[PDB]
Amino acid sequence: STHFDVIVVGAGSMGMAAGYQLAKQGVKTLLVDAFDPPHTNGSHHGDTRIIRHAYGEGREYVPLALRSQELWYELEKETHHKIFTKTGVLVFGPKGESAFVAETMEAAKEHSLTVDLLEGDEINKRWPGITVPENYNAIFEPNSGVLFSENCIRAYRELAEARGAKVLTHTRVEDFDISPDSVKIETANGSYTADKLIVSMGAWNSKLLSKLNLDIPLQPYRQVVGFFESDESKYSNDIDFPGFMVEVPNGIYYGFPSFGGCGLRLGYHTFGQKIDPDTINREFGVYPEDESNLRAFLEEYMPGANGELKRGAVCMYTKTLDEHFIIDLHPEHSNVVIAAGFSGHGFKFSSGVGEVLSQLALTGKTEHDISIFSINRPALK
Ligand SMILES: Cc1cc2nc3c(=O)[nH]c(=O)nc-3n(C[C@H](O)[C@H](O)[C@H](O)COP(=O)(O)OP(=O)(O)OC[C@H]3O[C@@H](n4cnc5c(N)ncnc54)[C@H](O)[C@@H]3O)c2cc1C
Ligand SMILES: [Cl-]
Repeated sequence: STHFDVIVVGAGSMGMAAGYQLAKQGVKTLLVDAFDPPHTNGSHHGDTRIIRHAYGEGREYVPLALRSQELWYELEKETHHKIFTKTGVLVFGPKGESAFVAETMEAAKEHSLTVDLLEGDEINKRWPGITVPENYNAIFEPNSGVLFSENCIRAYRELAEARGAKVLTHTRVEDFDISPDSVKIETANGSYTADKLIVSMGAWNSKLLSKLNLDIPLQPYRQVVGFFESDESKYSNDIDFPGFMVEVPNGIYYGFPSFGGCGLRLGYHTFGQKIDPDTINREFGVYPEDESNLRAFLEEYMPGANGELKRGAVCMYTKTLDEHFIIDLHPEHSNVVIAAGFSGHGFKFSSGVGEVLSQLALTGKTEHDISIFSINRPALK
């Protein structure tokens, strides 16, 4: 007997922001999740996420990051959970040998972002704790920083519920029935209908979009993150150790200063195990790689951070072939909105994406172009 204006399937990073957008406008909204978000089975746990603005992956990302950033400052104001801490973000790599660093430096120049440029010994003088060869260069964004992604979800959820959004937890959606006039979901806990549907199931999008007759290659990856006891006089946020995303010989790594004395957190970005989200092994340390790829970085470039392993999390990316997101209406149903394929770099945009989703759902359009996220683009395959 339960008919909603909008149903959101998957109330994680994207879905919970979308639900908050909709509920804020008095849209009667049901959010359905396989768990009880924020949880540790998806792509949003491990405590912290980088947001940075000098986004070389495409010009369209730059305004989405800056809008997202403003929206995270707004969410900070609205809630008692902590959202954002402005640690700055350091990008470094070997000079002339890093398309990532080069593209980062261009987007900054091209969008007039405020940034510092440094190189070689300057990097280690500015942040003791960093040890790079004298041939490395860097670009520091002083105004970006670190999101607390689980708090962001919890905040969006509390605020959506306050305005009347319903969240059906521990309920896996199993199928979809889409008419021109409604949408329907089927679950072990019952069926629900609405005018509009947003689909944002994170890694499970790779198995479940076929239920909507779509065939999009989406590869989920096993991505671990470890938290290490650290020299606080070098890696503490309080001494301006930055968040970072850097390129070295064996690939790209990301990480976070120590907050509250808890330990530097680090992740290896360019490698992960190909997995299925239902059979992923979420134990940190089951492959020797989990800890060794991270120590290999630490001992070379951040040796005072290479302490006892305090904790590891196992999390998931869901890549498209072009590593761009998919944000678009279903091509055969204008009442179904798809958010998928965030490719290991979506969380920072999740506030802005929630806004864009809520617009697609309510109007079939959004205020700025979004064509690089087209579900009909050919490089998706
Ligand atoms: C280790 C790691 C570090 C990262 N670091 C960064 C970073 O520093 N900066 C950054 O921008 N991004 C980062 N990312 C990526 C970012 O976290 C993801 O791109 C983003 O969270 C994707 O959000 P989502 O809503 O698609 O998925 P999720 O937040 O996982 O949400 C999808 C939801 O769908 C639910 N669901 C699944 N199946 C069903 C079903 N059948 N029925 C109902 N519900 C279902 C799941 O329970 C889940 O809650 C990182 C990711 C990882 C794994
Ligand atoms: Cl992802």
